[PDB]
Amino acid sequence: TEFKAGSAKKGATLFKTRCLQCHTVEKGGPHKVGPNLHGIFGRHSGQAEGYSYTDANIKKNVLWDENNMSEYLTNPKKYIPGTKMAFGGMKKEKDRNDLITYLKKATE
Ligand code: HEC
Repeated sequence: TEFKAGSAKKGATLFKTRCLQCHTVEKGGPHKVGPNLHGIFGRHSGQAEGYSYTDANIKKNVLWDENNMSEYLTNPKKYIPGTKMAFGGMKKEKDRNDLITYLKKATE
């Protein structure tokens, strides 16, 4: 309801510049500092196997959807206190609409 589709292309580049240092999105891509994100939409938090999540992420048990994700990306630490995801956040909803739009396509 509060997530509007943006530019997948724009979102692709946001990812490269803000998420690529610690994550992969491809099916068969490895975990790095952060878990590979393929198929994240529809799954709950802390369920990628072979990855050592914090107690926080796990217990938060977030069901990932375009909407939740938006709030998460605004300020991960405020959303999941104790998370070791060291990203400050994405304040512009347009920047977030663009990235989730990319994510929504590339992690499927
Ligand atoms: C390293 C400096 C990171 C950057 C940059 C980004 N993320 Fe990340 N993320 C990182 C870690 C170590 C973890 C695991 C957290 C824990 O507490 O165990 C995460 C987690 C996520 C999640 C949750 C995944 C789950 O399976 O529940 C998501 C949805 C996620 N990361 C997405 C993501 C995006 C889109 C980013 C770019 C804007 C990004 N993160 C940055 C480490 C790092």
